[PDB]
Amino acid sequence: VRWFHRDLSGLDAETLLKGRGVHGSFLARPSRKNQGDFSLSVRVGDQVTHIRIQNSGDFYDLYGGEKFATLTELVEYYTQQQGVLQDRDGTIIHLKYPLNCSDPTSERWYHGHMSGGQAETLLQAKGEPWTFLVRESLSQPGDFVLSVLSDQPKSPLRVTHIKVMCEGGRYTVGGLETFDSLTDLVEHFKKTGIEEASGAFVYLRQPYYATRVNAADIENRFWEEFESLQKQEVKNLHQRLEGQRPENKGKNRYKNILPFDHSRVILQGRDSNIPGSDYINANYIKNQLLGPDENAKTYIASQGCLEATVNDFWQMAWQENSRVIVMTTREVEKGRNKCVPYWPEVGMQRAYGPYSVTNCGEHDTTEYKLRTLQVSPLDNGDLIREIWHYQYLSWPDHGVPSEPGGVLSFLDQINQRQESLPHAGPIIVHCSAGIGRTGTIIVIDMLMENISTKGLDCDIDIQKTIQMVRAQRSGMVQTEAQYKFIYVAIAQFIETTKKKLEVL
Repeated sequence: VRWFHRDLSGLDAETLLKGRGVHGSFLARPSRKNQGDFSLSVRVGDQVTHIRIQNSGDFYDLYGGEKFATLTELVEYYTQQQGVLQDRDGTIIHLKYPLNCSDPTSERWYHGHMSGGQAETLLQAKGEPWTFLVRESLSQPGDFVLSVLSDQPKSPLRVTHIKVMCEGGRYTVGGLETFDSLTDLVEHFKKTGIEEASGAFVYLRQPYYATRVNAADIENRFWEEFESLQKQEVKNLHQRLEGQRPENKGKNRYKNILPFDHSRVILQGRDSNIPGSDYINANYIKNQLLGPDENAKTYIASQGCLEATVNDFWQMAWQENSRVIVMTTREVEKGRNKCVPYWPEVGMQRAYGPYSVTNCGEHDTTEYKLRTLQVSPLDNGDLIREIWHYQYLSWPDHGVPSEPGGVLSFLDQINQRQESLPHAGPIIVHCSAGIGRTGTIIVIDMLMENISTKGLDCDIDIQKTIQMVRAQRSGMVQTEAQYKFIYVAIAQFIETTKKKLEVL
């Protein structure tokens, strides 16, 4: 994903593509203060064309193309020539050579968001002289600061700071030498050593690394923290051949959004002699940051739900002994369909293949509805099993909820249900394509669990958790808005649990 450039104006791209790329060269870039917007900068001949890509929460949407799960998948699709990308006027565009850049966004020493105060605190606390760190300058954006721990008392150790100016593209701490990137500069001095404002000569021997991530509560007073995860979709580009059989064609709500082959749910009891018949657009998601000795809920993430897959859906639930179903969308929102129904109306009794499901009741909240379903295989109507349907109904068609309390109740309830049950299978979570809202919900739920199971003194790495689920299903958590949402929701959950009353 080295073709992804964080801070890069549209005009500055044409400049970069024209001075370092060739016909076919392309790079991806953000819009900056224009949420839900990304742009693809292709170099056609000697011109630089731009295609905006929108993402309101369910998937990346390209203008003059199709929908995808991740920018990396989008690129790969067109790069494989799998389709025809075109622009209003200048039709048929081609992608050939990524134009790479070095974004430190994921550097072990990059801490940007950090302030000089929490900088000196953290470095002196580790006490080892020559431990460096870089951060965003609050004084003047675009320019960062080199903060290193020296070996002179001032008692704790004196942390010397250094300014890194960004003279339009290139970088400079003040010397006559300039640098391509932030990493080029950091590597340079890491060996050279660097002279400070005084005469003093410091060394960048080791980057600062923390671990005690818990009372995140303070981060709640992201854009970068998000895109920092972006450069990582490379690792999770697993095979999805199975969802590509011409047969399963009508089993996919979105042509290019498919389940990974290693975690895809396999419909049991099927005719092996029918090409593609054990297929369903859905994956098993687990908290893989836990060991076998550890305990925790597990999930199945699925796409919306077609009239063609309604019965296949019910087979998944039955075979998995799944007792709880979570819907994160209304059947149709703002005009576009999101998920056909798969349940009879209150009191009614419909059959979906070798199964009978009856809607024994409906209960409402301002935010959502709960349908208490009863299901049993026709060939044995006395093997009745209880399945509770949770359908969230207040999510904004655009963006994310204003407050987290609504989704937290939803999740809390869902959890008590699962827990109260004797040997129940994984929880089924779905929406439209099954990657944004469902990704967001499953993560929020996993982070809610380790806090609940272990204490308030545990590790709460949101990023690592999000990167972990993305390994099991492409996309999981789409926009920066959900990213922040996970944070704000958890923080509220923390305070809640951390209530004053010492009932413990």
